[PDB]
Amino acid sequence: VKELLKYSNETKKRNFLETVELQVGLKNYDPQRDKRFSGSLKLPNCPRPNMSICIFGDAFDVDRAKSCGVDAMSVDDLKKLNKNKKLIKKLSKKYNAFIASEVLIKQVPRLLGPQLSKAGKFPTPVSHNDDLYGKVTDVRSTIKFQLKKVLCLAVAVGNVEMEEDVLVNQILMSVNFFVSLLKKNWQNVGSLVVKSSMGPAFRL
Amino acid sequence: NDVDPIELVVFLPALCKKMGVPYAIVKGKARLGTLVNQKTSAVAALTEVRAEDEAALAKLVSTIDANFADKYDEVKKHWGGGILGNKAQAKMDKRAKNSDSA
Amino acid sequence: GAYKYLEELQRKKQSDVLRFLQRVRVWEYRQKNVIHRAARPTRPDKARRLGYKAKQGFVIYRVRVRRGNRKRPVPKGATYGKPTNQGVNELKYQRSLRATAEERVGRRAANLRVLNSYWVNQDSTYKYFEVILVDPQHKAIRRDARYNWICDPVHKHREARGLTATGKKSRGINKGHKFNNTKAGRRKTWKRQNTLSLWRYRK
Amino acid sequence: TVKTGIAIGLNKGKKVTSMTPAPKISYKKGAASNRTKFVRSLVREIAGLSPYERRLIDLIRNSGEKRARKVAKKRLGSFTRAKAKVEEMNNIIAASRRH
RNA sequence: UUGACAUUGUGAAGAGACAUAGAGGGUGUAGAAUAAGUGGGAGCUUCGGCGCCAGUGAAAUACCACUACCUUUAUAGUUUC
RNA sequence: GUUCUUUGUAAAGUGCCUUCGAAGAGUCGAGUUGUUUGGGAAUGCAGCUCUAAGUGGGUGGUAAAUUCCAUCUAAAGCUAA
RNA sequence: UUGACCUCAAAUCAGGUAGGAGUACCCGCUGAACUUAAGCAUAUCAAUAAGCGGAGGAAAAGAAACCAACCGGGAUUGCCUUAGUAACGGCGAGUGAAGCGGCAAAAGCUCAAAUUUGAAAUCUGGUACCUUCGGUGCCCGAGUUGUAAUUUGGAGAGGG
Repeated sequence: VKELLKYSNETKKRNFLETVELQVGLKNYDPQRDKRFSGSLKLPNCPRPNMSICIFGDAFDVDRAKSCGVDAMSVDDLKKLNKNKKLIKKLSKKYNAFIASEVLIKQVPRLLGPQLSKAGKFPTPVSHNDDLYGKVTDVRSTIKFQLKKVLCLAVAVGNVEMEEDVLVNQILMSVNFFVSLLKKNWQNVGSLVVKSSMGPAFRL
Repeated sequence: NDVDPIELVVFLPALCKKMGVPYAIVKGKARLGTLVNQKTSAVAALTEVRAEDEAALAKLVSTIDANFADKYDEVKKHWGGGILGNKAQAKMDKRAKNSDSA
Repeated sequence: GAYKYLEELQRKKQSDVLRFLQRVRVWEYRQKNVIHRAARPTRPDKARRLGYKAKQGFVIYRVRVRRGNRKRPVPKGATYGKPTNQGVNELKYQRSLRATAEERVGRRAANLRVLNSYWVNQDSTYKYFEVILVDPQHKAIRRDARYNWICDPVHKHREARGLTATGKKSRGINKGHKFNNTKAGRRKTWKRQNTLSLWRYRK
Repeated sequence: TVKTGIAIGLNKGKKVTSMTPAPKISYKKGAASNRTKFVRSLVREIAGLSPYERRLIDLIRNSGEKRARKVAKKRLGSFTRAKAKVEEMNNIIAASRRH
């Protein structure tokens, strides 16, 4: 059972020597090969926030640019379409809408190679705003596979309670055993080590 | 270390290193039988003891396990046998003798 | 409870220690008589569980037997029948090697009432077994409310008939819808349904 | 068992009064027991592994279990045996090699 | 008569996978500069070395976990010829 | 029917609480060879190699994989009419 | 060097037990031919005669790793039925069950697997005496690589 060691409990809230917030990363080991069809490319919805300083550039209009400045990082418009087309890019991802289909051609020339644009297979265009801002500042994080049998990403912070982290890795461990094919090998849940940035890594 | 059926004795030393009691292999199952008014026994247990020899008993326990209990996990990766006879020792060792250091 | 350890021990035959002793024993018997009695069972576990009490009236007999098949006794492969019934090599037998060794020890030990044996050795040209017979004339056993049936004339040559477990396995007198091939006497059940039973009153 | 009271059905039969007596041991002839537990583990450590048992863990760790159940059905008989048999294999793979 | 498997074992060497801890290396033009390479990152840190916001490029560096390919680079154990 | 000796600090069984309850392996089963059979992807039997397990296991008459239900107690012997 | 152990012998030592017959009938292994197919090779006759091994008064078989799929029954034999049917088969000539049901018949159990362990209490034989299908005292040996008692799953044992 998960509640003795850390993983997302307590333990590593004293082994730290850093004063600034450190984002932990969950390291897995799911037995898979060079195939594409057999694997997970899904995203586990985390209920609690990661408090990540990953600024955004979401350009909206009408009843979509009101609940913008309350849960995220920055507030844009359809005219502020001549700010991120020049010499400044620090953002990690963007977000548009349906009313923003006409004004979606002046933002694709700077986001193709890196991929921070609004697409057909990329989470960005949605009409009802106030709902997806609890999944952007909370960091939903995407899961992908390079070529073999392992997976790493970003979970939460090491300064939150023991029960504010146990409900975040409950539906993140369930997505790494459900979306993953049985077209795999022995146990999809084996080694399970976890480190932040410097400290140690505990397994269960 | 006798008994034709050696399979009747190869499980005793393992059950001993699992409980924590002293064991000692003697070289005579026929002798283990005459001190018990029999022919052969091979098996000799010591359960109830008197307040006479209890002292000379803990000293012996130490010498015994000193040789068997501890080197148990040791010779568990060591193979016995493979000793050649006179004809094969000399001819074959005087072969690896006069091909290197002659 | 040494018997429990010895029993799961005789099931780890694919281990390094078991391959050792069955390779040591098998050979020493190959330099002895083919038909040579044994003063002590090499398997206390198997011996006793079948039926073995240490005393004057229980003899063990070490038996080394050959294998292969049974070539028909025809001069140069010369048969004189129909193509179907005209082979010599894929010629088996209707009895097991266990039952065969008993037949030969009952001819040497004609005075003992054979009981049951077991599997011990086997390499390539020879298979090994060791059977146990009883004393139908010894006083200590002639009595005893366990073996008073040994002195009854109805057991003389149990292997020539098949009153043994290996004989009742090779015969097939067990319970089953598949065992209804000869559930009750080979040619007995045969002659039975293959006979015309008519009464004074034909209905 | 509570049927349907008619000819056929998902419970094809009559609804008569139930009785149910005491339990039987003619159902536990293959039980756990503290006696057989002690005995069977003790002998697995004394003899070691067989030739294919070495190459069994080697074809799991290195390749797969779809591969172990594939060659275990060739070494034995059933897929049902491969189930509990190859299941028991990884019981020692984990509870020993790492933990 | 010929192939295979059992019988049928206990070693050395030459290629030979692989547990496991370290060490290690690869795009041209260019940006001081070693690029298939993602994110955490304004600090790990008395030293201040890199920073960094900046910036040239297709990809931006330490606290570096490692999604890591890969090293016939070697070790501590099993392998087919 | 009569009649000798009390067999005895002799054993078995009934009601209640708790812990246990050990039960047969080169056997089972598989591929295959032949042969038998009402038996039909295989009824049995012997041979060959392989080679089990314990909330197990055999059987449920179309194999097979998948999730269940049922039903017995093998690989020990004896017993009249 | 004396004394045990295991193992293999020895005799006109002591005590025993095996053989062939008979073979109507029952248990096995091996095993045909004719015959049919209007021919004839798988098929059939036949899972037959002979042949060789083996006992009894009967024997063999037997208390399920049984049959079912029932409102489940419940060892073994046997007659009636199933039926000339399910089935098999150059789907040819042909061959070929079983469950259930009725009834005569009707007996149940015991060994290993448990620490008798505050006691190998058990058994062979020699000998003495006797009430002799045998008993009791002694002297040896088997046997601890395990003889009495408890217990066989339907239970059951230890503690109380």
